[PDB]
Amino acid sequence: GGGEQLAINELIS
Amino acid sequence: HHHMLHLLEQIRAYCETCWEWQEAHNPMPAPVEHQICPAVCVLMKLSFDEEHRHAMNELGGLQAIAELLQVDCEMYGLTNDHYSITLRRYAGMALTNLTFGDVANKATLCSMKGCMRALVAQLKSESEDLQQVIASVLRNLSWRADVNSKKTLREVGSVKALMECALEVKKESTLKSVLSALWNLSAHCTENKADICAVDGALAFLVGTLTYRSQTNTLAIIESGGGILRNVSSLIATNEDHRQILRENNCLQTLLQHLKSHSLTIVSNACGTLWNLSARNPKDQEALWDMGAVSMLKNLIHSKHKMIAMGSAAALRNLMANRPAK
Repeated sequence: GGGEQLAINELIS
Repeated sequence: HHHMLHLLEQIRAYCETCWEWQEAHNPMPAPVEHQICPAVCVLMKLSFDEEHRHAMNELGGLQAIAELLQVDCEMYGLTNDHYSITLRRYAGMALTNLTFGDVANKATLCSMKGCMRALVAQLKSESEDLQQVIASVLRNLSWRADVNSKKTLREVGSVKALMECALEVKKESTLKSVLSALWNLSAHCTENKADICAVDGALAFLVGTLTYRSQTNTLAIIESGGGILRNVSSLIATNEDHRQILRENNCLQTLLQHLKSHSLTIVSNACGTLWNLSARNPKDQEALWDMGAVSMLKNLIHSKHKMIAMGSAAALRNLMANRPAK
């Protein structure tokens, strides 16, 4: 499955 | 703690002002005028730390933040103004963090139908950054969803909305988040698999992800796209129209090539898809024989990886029975 994650990928670069 | 209570009281106060306006409809409340975006911004930041989340939960952070997101969406709709997009992004990011590993919060947020509808509606925003945030929330909510959450996620049309969103995304990062959510949802029930299959051009898109060329040099899209395909292939197996779409995009050929991958997830996904598609279809059974699938799956039966050994053995056994003439 895709699992779960914190919003770490949505942090602005 | 003290600052956290202050920020949540600010957000609750704003929500209450907005509900007062909604019922009375006295000028329309604007988030800029109440400095709401800086408030959710800080709460978004703090929600990355486990101990701050603990305090945030005791102060009803999930309710305040979800309710803020909901009310802004109901008030302004799909707007493009920077302030509202940013507000919704931060709020959704905080909701992502507050639902991470939290059984109660996942189920609670799903039971909030008004907020769930608002979230799903945001997938058609022309802000992909916003789309990415919404998909991340839905990813967490669909991970180990209880019976009630599974029903809610289905009823608010989250599966169809995410699949339609995926066809339109221009950015890899948005697509990662979208496909991860769909990967979770595609395992929920048959209805969710059917909804993916019923979206126009979705199956062809999914086969397309199997040969995706990441420029961030990741395998994320191949893994998740192949994961979704593996889940829905049990429905494809009994549908000749769906099998044909897969045939036209050289799906079986790619799945065999996937058995050579160094990523165990890709091999596992390929083994599961071939397991489903090797059943009850002489045409595809023959094609798998002609491509040398028997010997290729023979290498993977003694694998130390559980799903690879099981999937490859299940597929091989379907091929060993139903032998085409030499």
